[PDB]
Amino acid sequence: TFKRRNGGRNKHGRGHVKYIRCSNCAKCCPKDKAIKRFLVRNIVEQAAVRDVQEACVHDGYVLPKLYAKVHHCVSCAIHAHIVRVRSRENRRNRE
Amino acid sequence: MQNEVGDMVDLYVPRKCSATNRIITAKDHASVQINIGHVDENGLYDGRFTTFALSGFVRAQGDADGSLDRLWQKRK
Amino acid sequence: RALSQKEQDIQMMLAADVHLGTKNCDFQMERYAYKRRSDGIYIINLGKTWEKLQLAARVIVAIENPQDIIVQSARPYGQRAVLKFAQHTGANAIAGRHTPGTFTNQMQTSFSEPRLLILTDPRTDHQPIKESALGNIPTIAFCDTDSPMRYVDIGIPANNKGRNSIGCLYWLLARMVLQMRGTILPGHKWDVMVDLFFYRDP
Amino acid sequence: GRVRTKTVKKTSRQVIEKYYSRMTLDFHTNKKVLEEVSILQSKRLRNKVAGFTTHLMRRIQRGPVRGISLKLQEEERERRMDFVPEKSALEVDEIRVDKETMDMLAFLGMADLPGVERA
Amino acid sequence: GRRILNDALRTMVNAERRGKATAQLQPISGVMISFLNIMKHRGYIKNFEVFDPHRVGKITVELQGRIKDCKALTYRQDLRATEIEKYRTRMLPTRQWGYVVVTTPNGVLDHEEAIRQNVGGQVLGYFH
Amino acid sequence: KWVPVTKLGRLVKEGRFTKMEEIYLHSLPVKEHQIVETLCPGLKDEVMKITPVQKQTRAGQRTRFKAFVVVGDSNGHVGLGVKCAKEVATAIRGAIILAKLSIVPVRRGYWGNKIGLPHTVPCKVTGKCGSVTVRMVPAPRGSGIVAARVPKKVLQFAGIDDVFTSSRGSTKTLGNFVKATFDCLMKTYGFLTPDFWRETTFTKAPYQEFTDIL
Amino acid sequence: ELEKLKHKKKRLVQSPNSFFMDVKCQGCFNITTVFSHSQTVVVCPGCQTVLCQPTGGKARLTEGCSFRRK
RNA sequence: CUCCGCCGGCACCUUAUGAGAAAUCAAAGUCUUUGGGUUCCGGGGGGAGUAUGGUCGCAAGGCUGAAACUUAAAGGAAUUGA
Ligand SMILES: [Mg+2]
Ligand SMILES: [Mg+2]
Ligand SMILES: [Mg+2]
Ligand SMILES: [Mg+2]
Ligand SMILES: [Mg+2]
Ligand SMILES: [Mg+2]
Ligand SMILES: [Zn+2]
Repeated sequence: TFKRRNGGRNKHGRGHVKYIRCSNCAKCCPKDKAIKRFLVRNIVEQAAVRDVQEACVHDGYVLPKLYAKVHHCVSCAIHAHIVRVRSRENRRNRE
Repeated sequence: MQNEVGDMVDLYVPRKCSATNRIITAKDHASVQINIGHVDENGLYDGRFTTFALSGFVRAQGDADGSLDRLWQKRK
Repeated sequence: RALSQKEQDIQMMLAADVHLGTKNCDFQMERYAYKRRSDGIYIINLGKTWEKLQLAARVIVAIENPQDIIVQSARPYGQRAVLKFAQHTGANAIAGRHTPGTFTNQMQTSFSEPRLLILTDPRTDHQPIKESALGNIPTIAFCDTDSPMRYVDIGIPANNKGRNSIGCLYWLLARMVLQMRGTILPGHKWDVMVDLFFYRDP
Repeated sequence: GRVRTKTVKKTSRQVIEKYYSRMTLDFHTNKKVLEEVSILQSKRLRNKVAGFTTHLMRRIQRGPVRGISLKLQEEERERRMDFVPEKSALEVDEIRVDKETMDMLAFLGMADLPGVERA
Repeated sequence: GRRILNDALRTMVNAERRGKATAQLQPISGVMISFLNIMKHRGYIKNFEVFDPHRVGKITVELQGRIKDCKALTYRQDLRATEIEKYRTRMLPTRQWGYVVVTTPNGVLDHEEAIRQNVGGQVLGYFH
Repeated sequence: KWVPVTKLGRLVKEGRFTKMEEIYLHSLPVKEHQIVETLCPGLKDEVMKITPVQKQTRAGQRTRFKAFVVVGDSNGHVGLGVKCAKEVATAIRGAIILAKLSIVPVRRGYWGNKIGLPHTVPCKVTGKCGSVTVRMVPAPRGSGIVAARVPKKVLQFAGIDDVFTSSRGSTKTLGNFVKATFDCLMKTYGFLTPDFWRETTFTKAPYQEFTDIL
Repeated sequence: ELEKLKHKKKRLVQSPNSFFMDVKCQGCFNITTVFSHSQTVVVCPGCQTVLCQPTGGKARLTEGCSFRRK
């Protein structure tokens, strides 16, 4: 019983994909099988933006954003609810 | 068909698709029998029409429109 | 001199926004889409549209009993068009949404054995098309240039996504059915005016 | 937990279809109206129905409404549905089309066509 | 590689089972033309136009949709004029129609002609 | 009594057909079983297999019995009806109704000499359903019906007198096996033969011929 | 027609897409013939000038070189 | 960078008119209406990739590879439930 056309990963034209480390557990999963999100998160949340912009020394300053690109494996993704088991039909769309 | 005596033994010699010439079975419910009326002159109709048979195969292909077009380019 | 009925009616269809198809085309009806404006949008050969309009008119007028014909639209642009088409041609319009089984479910309250089915959009009315495919129901459909023409016998290549197009198309089929049945005597004077067909939005 | 069931709702639709000008908005009138235009076997169902037809009246008395079929409003919505201008609005003295459209006309032999202008 | 008389027969089968009107065959042969002649002579396809510009060649046949199947028995057997008769049952839909096309020293020709002329040959194919 | 609900059923109730040939020729869907009862009167009914299927619920397993019935006359009209219901009585009734709603034609042929009435099938023909497949090869007159018990009980109803059968796939599933034999028989008028080549002059459909009565 | 669109060897009769063109430069009013897909540089015999540059398709002409297909 | 078109890639999306045990497949299609060519390989589940014999390897190993006896199921796809 085959569950996915691409196998769960998107490798076509290759035979080998260099692997990466899960950010949670450090399981080794190939780069193009790993649930990759690029999250860009403010240093603070919106209860802590004015209390730092009324304490920034120089007026007109803008907060940075944590740009980082986290990698996860399938186990840590399912466990963290980054992704969910979708129905047989709904499983097929990519948006 | 014709027996060697003179009789004809089969039942309802079937009709054929006019686009594919495949014969239309007795359970091909996707088959149509169009009727195109003839215009003559003032009045532009009389009970005189040409008839076409289209099979389920032809319709499901999507060329059933093209078949009617290129068959109703027939002149008399 | 004068002008032919071709000429009047093609002026009608140009001004009524019927030459402008969609962004793309389907192989089953690139035999109509004439060229491309650099937008990418295609333009339909109205000569072939009008030839298929006669073809559809003949196919309609070949029915002995006009009460035995169904015309339908699921688009919210064509309800007025189809209702008036029925009130003028003696058809039996079924506007709005189609109850699955109107054609095959012999013990449904809404039952109908059309000798012919007319569909404003082969896309939206994809339910009646398939249903006809079970009941031997020839089908005349207004195929826009992105139409699945599967199970479509007589497909008029004609834009059907503007406020004017569907009304215009049904006014042309209306007049040609009436002319062929002779109910309006020769002479291009037909006393029913076009803006009746275009829908009135409350 | 006060959702009216199908019996209540469809008696509501049927009675307010079948009798419009003989009901009002004031609740307590409707009770007795329905007592004389219907036969029921539970005064609590009777009040349950009246309490729903009263705001069905409230919604109809302002605007339009679902299934029920009423003659004073169908007739007017047909009176103004059969409306056409003094003169047909799609007017053809000036059609402005584009080059490939005129190419279609050239293909069709209607090279000069009254009122068709180069955009 | 190629074993044409197959490139062609399966092309006509595909085209006719679909319902096309004109099919084109990229290689030609004396066997191709003499085969199509047997089909046409027995009344299964209409005429066909052989584009012989200057190369291997090319054919375009104009089908009537009245053929139902045609096949090449590559692995061209040998065939005496007595086991004409246990192929005609082996390959064909019945004892009435359908023809087996056997190359014989009197040119490419079908099996009833072969029996009448009392020759054997090697089966090229068949059609029905 | 009947109360017809399809216009074809009407055209039959006031009795302006005679035989099922005009309906078959025009490929119409028969939706009321009492049509065929009056069009083909010498029709024979027969149930062969009653097999119980089971769906399993929270409480336990609820069984439905499904019936495989064949109805037909020995002159080329055969029909197969399969219907699953709680009681064997209603299973059989439903299956006989579906059988008479699925009547098809059987054309026969001759082996080599077209003398007398037709006996076998015209040509080599294939019926496939699921994994079971059946061939019917013409057989010389007086060769009996050589086939499994199920296709023999289809064919002695369908009217074929002689035929040669070779079968593939799990024939032990009687459902697919009888549905495959019936598939093989229904498509015998699917076969484009030199004798059908003469172009067919059409006939007005029932709906277009008898329009005034509508 | 589309048979200028259809592939070179998939046309009904196989035909080349190339041509021979007569180029006249400026520095020497003589005429020199070149092949559309040149594959080598060409120098006008008189004025010695360069006329084309070989590339992956047709040649690239030098400035002011009037060519006539022929 | 935009539009169009040819080849040649890895793919991808809708659909049966196709196939199949089906999941599914536009190639796993053109097969009981069975043949384009070619190579390798399977014949219930175990025993068993084991014993032995050979042979390559320093070694682990690799390549080739049975029988006795055991057994009525092992397995595939999908459906309802739990
Ligand atoms: Mg590669
Ligand atoms: Mg690998
Ligand atoms: Mg490409
Ligand atoms: Mg074994
Ligand atoms: Mg396994
Ligand atoms: Mg399993
Ligand atoms: Zn992890």
